[PDB]
Amino acid sequence: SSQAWQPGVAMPNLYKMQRMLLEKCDLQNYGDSATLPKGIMMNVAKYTQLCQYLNTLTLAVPYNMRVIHFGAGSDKGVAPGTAVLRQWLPTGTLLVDSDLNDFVSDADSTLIGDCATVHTANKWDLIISDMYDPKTKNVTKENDSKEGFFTYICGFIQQKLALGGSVAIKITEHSWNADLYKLMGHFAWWTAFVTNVNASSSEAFLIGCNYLGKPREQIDGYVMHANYIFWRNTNPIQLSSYSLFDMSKFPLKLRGTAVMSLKEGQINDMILSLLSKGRLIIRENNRVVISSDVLVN
Amino acid sequence: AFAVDAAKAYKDYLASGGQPITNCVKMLCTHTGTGQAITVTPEANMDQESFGGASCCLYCRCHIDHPNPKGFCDLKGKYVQIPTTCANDPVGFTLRNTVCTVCGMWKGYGCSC
Ligand SMILES: C[S@@+](CC[C@H](N)C(=O)[O-])C[C@H]1O[C@@H](n2cnc3c(N)ncnc32)[C@H](O)[C@@H]1O
Ligand SMILES: [Zn+2]
Repeated sequence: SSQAWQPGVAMPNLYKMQRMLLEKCDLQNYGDSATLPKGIMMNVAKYTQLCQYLNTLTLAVPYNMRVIHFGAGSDKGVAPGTAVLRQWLPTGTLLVDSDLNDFVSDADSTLIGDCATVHTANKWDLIISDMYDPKTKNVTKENDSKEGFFTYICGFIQQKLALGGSVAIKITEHSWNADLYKLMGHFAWWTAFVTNVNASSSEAFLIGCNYLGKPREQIDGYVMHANYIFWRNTNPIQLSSYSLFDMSKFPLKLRGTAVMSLKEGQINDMILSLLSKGRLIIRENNRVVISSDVLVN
Repeated sequence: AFAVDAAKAYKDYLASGGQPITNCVKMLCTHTGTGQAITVTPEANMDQESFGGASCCLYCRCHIDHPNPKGFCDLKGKYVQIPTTCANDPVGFTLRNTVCTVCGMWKGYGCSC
């Protein structure tokens, strides 16, 4: 029997513990395609499977949840992933959108420009990034840890993610960052999730579940990305869109997670344990204010 | 007195045989929903498709001001249900049709008042 009825496949724990050297990625199923339901675009399918997978973790879901979505624009000028996020998230969830280029979106607010121009006053409960630069897919250069928007994402997580909050960040064979992997060790749980509908690609979502302040595990990011490529190279994932046909349990369960503003070494071992089970968010609940920097001539 | 009439321009482009605005965002759902026209979450019944609202506003898609004093889009952030037989032109369908203000359904495609 199969993972073909799952939304996707998560990196098994034994692969996280290896010490592999980086290899070229060579997917057995490179040219396969799932058969999408009629008229459904790949990005809708892909975000739906990510959300179906997130439904199985211990996400903190407060009242007045705050979600920010980077890399939300598409080359068609609409935002299919944030339409899926808005469908998944409880009604009334505050959802902010951003992309390099102009696009039309269902978010409550949209910032256009380089993510490095984006500032927010407050902390967030859930950060989704689909940011990707296709020019990183070059097989004639050594595959090194990438900077660019990954430097911003790492800083944004460390400064603007509430304790207890969660993260899902798109990576690929060539689009990755060693510090992002090291940051996954500051969550109560982490994985690399491959959606079944796009399993012919080296794309995965790095998912960090329940942010703690501190390193829980020490993770070497260069080794961990090598472990990820090794996993993908030796475990063909069958392309599948089966999970897209059962949406009866899709919306994220509204759990009313408690929100508290603690400070400093008020973070008891009891507090950390509540964070780790998805039962606590630590941040303020002021107004949400955002802005982008505008450079003048 | 001058104002750009984007709705009329689109209606006439369609009558001339233009390819309707593409890439409206069709959602996955159970197709067991209330069937109402514009909703907070996808509500298509067995004879409807649900679309993300912003990707079906002419004004939104064309980067044109919305036609009312306080430029407000009643589609953005919502989901719009389109009969499957019209779902090749969701932008057109929402322009040319009206929501029953008591029923919630499209007049002519659901309101039974
Ligand atoms: C494949 S697309 C995302 C597709 C989109 N999420 C969807 O729902 O279909 C990758 C996006 O990342 C954005 N991006 C890449 N680098 C960026 C940067 N430094 N800052 C902001 N956005 C960036 C690109 O503009 C592009 O729209
Ligand atoms: Zn009626």
